[PDB]
Amino acid sequence: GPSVFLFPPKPKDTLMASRTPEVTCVVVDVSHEDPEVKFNWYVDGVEVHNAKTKPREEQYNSTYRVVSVLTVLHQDWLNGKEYKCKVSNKALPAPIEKTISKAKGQPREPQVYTLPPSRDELTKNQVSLTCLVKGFYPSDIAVEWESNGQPENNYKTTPPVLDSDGSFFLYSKLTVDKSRWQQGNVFSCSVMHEALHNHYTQKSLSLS
Amino acid sequence: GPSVFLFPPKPKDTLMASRTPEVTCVVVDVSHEDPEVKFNWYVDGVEVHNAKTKPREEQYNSTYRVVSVLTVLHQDWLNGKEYKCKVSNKALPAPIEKTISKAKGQPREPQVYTLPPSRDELTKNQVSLTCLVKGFYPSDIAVEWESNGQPENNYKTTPPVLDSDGSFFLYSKLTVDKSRWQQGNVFSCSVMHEALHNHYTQKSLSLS
Ligand SMILES: *[C@@H]1O[C@H](CO[C@@H]2O[C@@H](C)[C@@H](O)[C@@H](O)[C@@H]2O)[C@@H](O[C@@H]2O[C@H](CO)[C@@H](O[C@@H]3O[C@H](CO[C@H]4O[C@H](CO)[C@@H](O)[C@H](O)[C@@H]4O[C@@H]4O[C@H](CO)[C@@H](O)[C@H](O)[C@H]4NC(C)=O)[C@@H](O)[C@H](O[C@H]4O[C@H](CO)[C@@H](O)[C@H](O)[C@@H]4O[C@@H]4O[C@H](CO)[C@@H](O)[C@H](O)[C@H]4NC(C)=O)[C@@H]3O)[C@H](O)[C@H]2NC(C)=O)[C@H](O)[C@H]1NC(C)=O
Ligand SMILES: *[C@@H]1O[C@H](CO[C@@H]2O[C@@H](C)[C@@H](O)[C@@H](O)[C@@H]2O)[C@@H](O[C@@H]2O[C@H](CO)[C@@H](O[C@@H]3O[C@H](CO[C@H]4O[C@H](CO)[C@@H](O)[C@H](O)[C@@H]4O[C@@H]4O[C@H](CO)[C@@H](O)[C@H](O)[C@H]4NC(C)=O)[C@@H](O)[C@H](O[C@H]4O[C@H](CO)[C@@H](O)[C@H](O)[C@@H]4O[C@@H]4O[C@H](CO)[C@@H](O)[C@H](O)[C@H]4NC(C)=O)[C@@H]3O)[C@H](O)[C@H]2NC(C)=O)[C@H](O)[C@H]1NC(C)=O
Repeated sequence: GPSVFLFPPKPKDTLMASRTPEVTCVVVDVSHEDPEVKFNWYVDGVEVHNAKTKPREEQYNSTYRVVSVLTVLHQDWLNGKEYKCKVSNKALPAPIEKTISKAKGQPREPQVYTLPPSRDELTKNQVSLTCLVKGFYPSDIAVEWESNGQPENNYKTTPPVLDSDGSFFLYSKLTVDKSRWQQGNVFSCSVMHEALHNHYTQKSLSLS
Repeated sequence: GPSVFLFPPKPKDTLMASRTPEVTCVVVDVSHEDPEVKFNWYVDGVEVHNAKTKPREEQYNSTYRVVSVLTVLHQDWLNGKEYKCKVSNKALPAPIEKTISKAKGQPREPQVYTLPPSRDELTKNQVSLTCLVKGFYPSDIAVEWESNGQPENNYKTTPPVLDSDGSFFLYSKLTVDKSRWQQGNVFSCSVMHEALHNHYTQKSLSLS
């Protein structure tokens, strides 16, 4: 019958002042026969009620997808609180309890390195600027590129990868026109991770 | 009832001489009531019979997982042949036909760049060597590191990422002891992709 999924808040929401992080409970596969759903949000076993149950949009396979949203505390998430969402629907012989929390296991500070474009790329219209971030745990992270205190459009970041030591790494590639690089502009890789000081660090990258 | 999945061959198998690439049909969720499964392998509609149906290992949720394996031609896969695997089981009102093939869409040759370690890492026991591969389509690829004609252990590669242009990129990080790099050894990033000459290319990386 019904299958339930459960989602962590975004890394940036748990790390930066005054954002509103959110655990999300998504129930999928309820028919027209038993579509009346109901949630119960518990924070470390203790029941709480500041939840947001979105009304039930239909589907493209004739089921219903109900989404409840539970605002959490940035610090409640960082201190390892469990968030179990209890689901009710007659199509189930018994309610579904799915629980979620931050990755357990020793945290490790990311190491942030910048890499200038390989001398071979320097004959294309655009060039690639590279951020290596490595050594971090848990894998929850946010990486961003800017320049002169303003963000960047044309960058892409790889998912976190398990490294040989059991920590994570990733790369961010920032693509800019060759000229902007030749001209000597300054670009920054901003990283957000819990094991950083103030959850934030920044390494620059420019010509030499 | 039964849900069926379908898997492409490994990128290296379709690109290098004399390997044996394989499409794999994995049926999941069959009970003890209707566990008698049956396959039918078609190559571009035309039925074929050089298939390998593994006998049905049980599970940890009391279902059966049946796996048939179909050897394909390296060139039949590169020329866009469709491989539909037809599945039969009484728990289904009708057989399940899942079809699979190489990514359609114009292929693009990867551009392979090597990046030496950031001058900041040069105070750790080990250093990171970096291979950027970019501009390729379809995302099916194989990247490997070696040194003096022999492979490397301690390297990790990111999944292919969709770039802003609709092509893919990735990075491969090779971790070596600092000394091995200081000493001036030569390391190579080998790339395999269909849009390369002979499906293979290699860029080196050493000290200056
Ligand atoms: C009827 O249709 C619906 C709708 O889906 C689609 O809708 C139509 C329009 C088409 O597009 C169709 O393609 C399709 O029908 C179907 O509902 C789907 O049901 C499947 C389950 O079979 C669910 O798959 C799961 O996906 C989650 C992750 O999903 C996130 O990312 C998806 C994209 O990759 C995205 O589609 C989802 O919306 C969701 O997106 C996130 O949403 C939140 C919202 O708050 C957001 O904050 C996030 O940022 C956002 N992320 C983004 C943007 O992508 C995945 O985790 C599940 O994988 C686990 O479970 C699988 C078992 O089903 C198992 O195979 C995997 O290996 C994996 O295993 C898990 O492993 C972890 C540890 O790593 C463990 O903790 C877990 O317990 C374990 N799971 C197990 C085994 O229990 C899973 O693959 C889809 O979410 C869902 N689609 C949507 C959009 O809701 C439905 O199937 C159709 N009916 C039928 C035919 O049956
Ligand atoms: C009973 O148990 C079985 C076995 O699970 C095991 O035991 C249970 C108890 C749990 O503890 C599990 O955690 C444990 O693993 C369960 O069977 C599972 O069923 C789910 C579906 O609900 C399947 O999930 C799918 O996973 C595929 C890819 O799976 C590969 O990689 C997995 C790890 O990443 C690995 O677990 C799989 O074995 C498989 O491994 C591959 O194997 C081949 C063999 O040749 C090998 O070559 C590969 O190298 C290897 N790969 C890796 C990485 O190791 C995933 O693609 C599926 O996602 C699609 O479907 C989802 C719906 O569930 C949906 O959410 C996704 O969006 C996605 O939808 C697809 O989207 C694509 C485009 O992106 C589109 O083209 C497709 O059409 C569309 N799919 C369709 C058809 O709609 C999916 O998540 C697991 O394969 C399967 N587990 C195993 C081990 O087979 C079962 O759930 C249990 N019973 C129940 C119901 O409770």
